[PDB]
Amino acid sequence: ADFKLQVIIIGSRGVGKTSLMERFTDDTFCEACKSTVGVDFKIKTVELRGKKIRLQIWDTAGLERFNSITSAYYRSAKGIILVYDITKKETFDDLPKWMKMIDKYASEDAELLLVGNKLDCETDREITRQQGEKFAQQITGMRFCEASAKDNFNVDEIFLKLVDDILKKMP
Amino acid sequence: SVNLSVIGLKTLDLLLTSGKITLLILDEESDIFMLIFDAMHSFPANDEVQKLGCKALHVLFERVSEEQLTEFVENKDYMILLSALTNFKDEEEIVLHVLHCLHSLAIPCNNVEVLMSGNVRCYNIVVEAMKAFPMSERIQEVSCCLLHRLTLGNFFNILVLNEVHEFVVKAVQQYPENAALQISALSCLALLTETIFLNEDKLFWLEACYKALTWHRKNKHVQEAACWALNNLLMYQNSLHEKIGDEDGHFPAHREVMLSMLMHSSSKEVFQASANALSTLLEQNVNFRKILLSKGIHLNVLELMQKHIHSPEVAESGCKMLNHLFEGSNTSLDIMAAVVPKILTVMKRHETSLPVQLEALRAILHFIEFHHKLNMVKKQCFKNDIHKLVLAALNRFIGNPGIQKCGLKVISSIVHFPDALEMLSLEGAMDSVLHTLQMYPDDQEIQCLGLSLIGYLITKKNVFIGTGHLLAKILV
Ligand SMILES: Nc1nc2c(ncn2[C@@H]2O[C@H](COP(=O)(O)OP(=O)(O)NP(=O)(O)O)[C@@H](O)[C@H]2O)c(=O)[nH]1
Ligand SMILES: [Mg+2]
Repeated sequence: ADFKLQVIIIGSRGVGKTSLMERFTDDTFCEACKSTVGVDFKIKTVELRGKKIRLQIWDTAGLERFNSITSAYYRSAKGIILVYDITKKETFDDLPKWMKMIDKYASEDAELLLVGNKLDCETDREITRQQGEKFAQQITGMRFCEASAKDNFNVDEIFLKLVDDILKKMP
Repeated sequence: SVNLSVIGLKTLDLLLTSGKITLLILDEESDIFMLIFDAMHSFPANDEVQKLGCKALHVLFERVSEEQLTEFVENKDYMILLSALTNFKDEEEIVLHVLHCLHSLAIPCNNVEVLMSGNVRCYNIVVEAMKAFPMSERIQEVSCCLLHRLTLGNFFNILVLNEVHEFVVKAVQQYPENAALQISALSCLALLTETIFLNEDKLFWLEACYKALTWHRKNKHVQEAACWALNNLLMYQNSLHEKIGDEDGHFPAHREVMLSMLMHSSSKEVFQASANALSTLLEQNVNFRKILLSKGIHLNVLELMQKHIHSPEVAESGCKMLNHLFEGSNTSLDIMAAVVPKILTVMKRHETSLPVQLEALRAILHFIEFHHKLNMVKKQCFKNDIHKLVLAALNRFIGNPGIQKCGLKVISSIVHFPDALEMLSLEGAMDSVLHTLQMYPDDQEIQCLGLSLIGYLITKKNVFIGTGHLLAKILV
C-alpha cells in the first residue's frame, strides 16, 4: 500500500465503461451488464515502480439526470479517462460537452485518455481510428488508444500507460 | 473430521464465552482464524459448521488487531460474507452473526472503502434488512449500527441506492425502544439528510425524532443524536417548520429540546446539539422567541457557558442561540446590564476563532433615573473593556467581512458614551477603522458604516499634522 489513485472514467450511456471497468479489475465480461445508477468504486492495488499502488476507479453514469451527482469527484480526480463508442458518432460528438464537464471541474494534473470501445468490428465503425487522433488536437495531456472490453484488448495499457504517466507526472 | 470438527467448534462456542482464555487462544501458534476459515472452506452447506463457526468469529473479532483486521479483507471477509449470506439467505442466526462480524471488522477506515467497493458491496445489508428480518429486533439493531459505521465520505453511494435512505427510516419507526438502534439510526440519518434532500418523505424523520426525544429521556446519547437529526432535518426542509408547535395537531418539540438542554447539563456535546437545535427552531419562528425568553432560558444558557468555559464549540452555540433568541426583542436595561460582561468573558476566553466571534458579534448588537442606569451600565461596560475586545478582533481578522461590518456598528453605537473619546483614546481605535476602510473600499455597506466612524474618531491627536495624509487620501 504505497499510494491510492483517483482515476475517473466518464463517457456516454451504454458505451461500456462499466464493461471496461471490471475487465481490468475483476476480469469479467457480460453482455447483459446493467448500466450504473450513479458513481461506484472498484478497488485495486497494483505494485509497480517499486510501489504497491492502490487504485480507485469511479465509474460514473453518463445519463442527464446523473450529471450533477458525479460532478463532486472531478475536483478530486487524479487521472481522467474518457470512453466513447464506435457505432455512435453521437457518443463521440459530445466530447467537448464532456470536456465542458471536464474543464469546469478538472484539476491541473488531469491526464486525459480517449478510448474507442468495442474494436471488434471497426470496419462498421461510424468513427475512424484516425478521427480520434484527429480529435487528439487538444492539449498535451490528451492521448488515444482504441480497444475492446469484449476482446479484452489492451485494457491494461489503458490504465497502466495512464498510471505510469501519472506516476511519471508524480515526482 | 466432518463429524469431529463440528463438536470441536461446539466446544469452542461454549468455551469462548468465558473470556480471558481468548487471549491465550490468540497467543498460540495455531492461527486459529485460519483454522476456522480452513474449516468453513472445508465444510460448506452445513448449518452447524456454518452457524457455530460464525458465532465464534462474532466474539473473536473483538480483539485481534487493527492491521490483521485491515489485512483480513484480502480474501477472508470473502469467505464469511459469501458463504453465509449467499449460502444461507434464510438462516436467521447466520445472517445475524454475519452482520455482526462484518460490523466488527468495519472499524478501520482502510476497510470501509473495501466494504463499499464494487466487488465487495455492503448492500447485502439491505437484502438482509428486507428479507431475512422484517420482524427481528437483533438483526435490525446490528444492521443499522453497521450502516452508521459505513458513513464515511462516500455518502452518494449509500443515499443514491434508495434502498438505504428509506429502509433505515422504516427501521426507526418499527422499534422505538432499542436505544442502540436510535443512536445509530439518527446519527446515520443526520449524516445523510443533506444528500437525500438534494434529490411526504420529510414527515418521516420528524415523528420518530419527536417520540425519541420524549421516550428515551434519561439517556444522553439518544438525545444528542435526536437533537442532531432534528436540526439537520429542519435546516434542509423548511416546509415542515409549520408541522411542529405547542398548538394542537403539532409537536411541541421546542419544549422537549429545552428540557433536554436542561437535563444533561454536565455534557457539552448534548448542549451543543440542543443549542443548534433551538437555534434552527427560532430561526423561522417568531412566537418561539418570546416563550423561552419568558421561560428564562437565557440565564440558563449563560450558566452553561459559565460551566463549559474552556470549550469553544458550546460558546459558539450559546452565542448563536442568543442571536436567534433576541432577534427582535425589546429589553429592559437590567437585562443587558447583567448579560454583557458574561459574553465578553465568553469572547476573551475563546479569543481565537472567527465563528465564535461571528455569532457573538451578531448577538451582542441586539442590546445596543434611567439615564443614571445607562451611565453606570456603559461605565461598567467599558470596565469590561468592550472596545479592546472588538477592535483587536477586527485587528485579528482582516478577513471575515461580516464582523468587519457588525463590530463597526457596535463601536459606532458605543461611541455615544462619555468614556469613548476618553477610552477609545485610552486604547486607540481609529487606525483599525482606517486599515479596514482600505481593506474594504468597495463594499458600500462597510464603507458607509465605517465612514461615520471615521467622522466620530478624529480628534486633534489623530488629525495632528502628517497623520492626516492617509485620512485625506482615503476620504477622497
Ligand atoms: N461488442 C462489445 N460490446 C461492448 C463492449 N463494451 C461494452 N459493450 C456493450 O455495451 C453495453 C453497455 O454496458 P455498460 O458497461 O453499462 O456501458 P456504460 O456506458 O458504461 N453504461 P453505465 O456507465 O451507465 O454503467 C454492454 O452491456 C455491452 O453489451 C465491447 O468491448 N465490445
Ligand atoms: Mg456501464
